[PDB]
Amino acid sequence: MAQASVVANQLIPINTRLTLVMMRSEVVTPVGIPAEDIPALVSMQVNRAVPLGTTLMPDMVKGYAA
Repeated sequence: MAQASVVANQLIPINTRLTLVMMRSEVVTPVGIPAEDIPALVSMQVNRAVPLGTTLMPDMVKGYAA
């Protein structure tokens, strides 16, 4: 496994706009949103509560298409 995904660095409450301290990069399985996309995720809103350590998936971010 070499692809890193975006993983929640703290609990992200439902409907929170993402900030840089909320997102770390980690190689996890299954793969989620590419770690490379963390720039493009700032200020985007999550549509569900994301617990600490959870992989951010495409379907959890409102407006994410990439």
